[PDB]
Amino acid sequence: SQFYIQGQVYCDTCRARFITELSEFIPGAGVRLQCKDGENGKITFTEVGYTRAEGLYSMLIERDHKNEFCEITLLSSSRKDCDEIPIEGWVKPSLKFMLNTVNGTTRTINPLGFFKKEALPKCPQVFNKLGMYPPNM
Amino acid sequence: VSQFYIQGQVYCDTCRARFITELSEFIPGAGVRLQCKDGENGKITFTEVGYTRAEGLYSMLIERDHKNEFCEITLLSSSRKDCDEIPIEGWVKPSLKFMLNTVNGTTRTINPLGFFKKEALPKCPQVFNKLGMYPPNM
Ligand code: NI
Repeated sequence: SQFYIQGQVYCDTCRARFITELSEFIPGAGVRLQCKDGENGKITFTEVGYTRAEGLYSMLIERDHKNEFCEITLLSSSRKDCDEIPIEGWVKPSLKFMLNTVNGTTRTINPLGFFKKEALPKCPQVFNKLGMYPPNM
Repeated sequence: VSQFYIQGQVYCDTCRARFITELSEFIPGAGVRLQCKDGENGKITFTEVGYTRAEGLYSMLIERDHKNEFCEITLLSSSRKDCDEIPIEGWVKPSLKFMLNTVNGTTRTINPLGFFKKEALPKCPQVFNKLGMYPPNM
């Protein structure tokens, strides 16, 4: 009946703002789940979740907040070399989704990463394996 | 006059992962729309369109001088109908938001944009496990 949402928090090891073979996971990371409504454009509820092993965070949504606009936001990191939240120009990197499932099956959300201060030196090797021009904005 | 170029890449998200993987494939001839703004809610300073050459790489021209302008790059067209779906994040179309402060005669590289291939490919589950991550379904 309820909604099970799963997600992971990685340390963006290479400052790629996505997840590579060099990325590492963060347990004890801060994550905010927030939802809005259509009839008001307003809030509906807010819950804070924390990541366990493999950076997995989990949250159970009762169906009183059924099918509403929801976005996730990074809050805290267990790790000071990876304490920076990468902004995309002028916005915090949200992770928008809408609250729906069938057969009650868990919905796994895309991951979110914290930026490291010093990019690893083996990163040019990684972007080269994915054959992309390394981002430097 | 100044001349400042910002280039990105367009890839076919073969695994429908909303990020680029070892089995992603770039799209040459894809379409990209750039648009800058006075501010977060100001008026647009301009809007240009570029297309991707080899390796899905597109080069955008900034003929002017611009500082602290609110720009974002959006997907426009694909040259491959096997990979033409633009992914949705629940209710917004994705974009590359950045603030423009040009410097003459140089190039800045931004993050890639992906088109969704309708059928994932048969060992995409194995790439997610290479990365130690649970396969997303959003
Ligand atoms: Ni409630």
